Amino acid sequence: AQYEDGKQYTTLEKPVAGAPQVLEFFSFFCPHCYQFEEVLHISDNVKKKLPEGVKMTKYHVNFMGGDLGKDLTQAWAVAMALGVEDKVTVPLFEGVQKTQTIRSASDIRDVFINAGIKGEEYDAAWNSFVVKSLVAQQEKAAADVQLRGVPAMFVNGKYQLNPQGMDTSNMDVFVQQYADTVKYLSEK
Repeated sequence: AQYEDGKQYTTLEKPVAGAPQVLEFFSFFCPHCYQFEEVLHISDNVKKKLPEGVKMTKYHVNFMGGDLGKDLTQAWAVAMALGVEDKVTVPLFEGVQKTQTIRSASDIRDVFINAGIKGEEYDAAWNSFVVKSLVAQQEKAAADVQLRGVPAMFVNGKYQLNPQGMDTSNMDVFVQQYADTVKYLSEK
């Protein structure tokens, strides 16, 4: 057909019950992820084509960047708990990959301070249990699909996007094909 298993997407041999409907994984250390977020705006363009009643979940992963990678997953939990993803996503990517001024938990914190999140509010979130379980949720989801590489996107715990099987000559076109695949898979 037009959409074929093993081409634009793959099927999980081991489907995950109760999974979020659209689940994206990333790392602020991941160069392709920087592209996906900063240059291609994949997350954004997917959302604009999702049917109504379908919400998008995006999680950070641990297996890149060692110690600071883990710090970044907790900080993403904090970003989620406070609902400030859209203010820290860009400075976190650029701080890790562009300017390389993020080398420690303190430098991660600065980004939030600069973004206007109050220090005492960041620190309370950071140390909170709600954030601890939010870290556990991110790790569980990654574990459940046996995630060993990012960026990655899964739909209804049953399908995994396969971007390798798409023309990259034009970026806009790749992006829409990606978004359209997510939409088709969402209706499946």
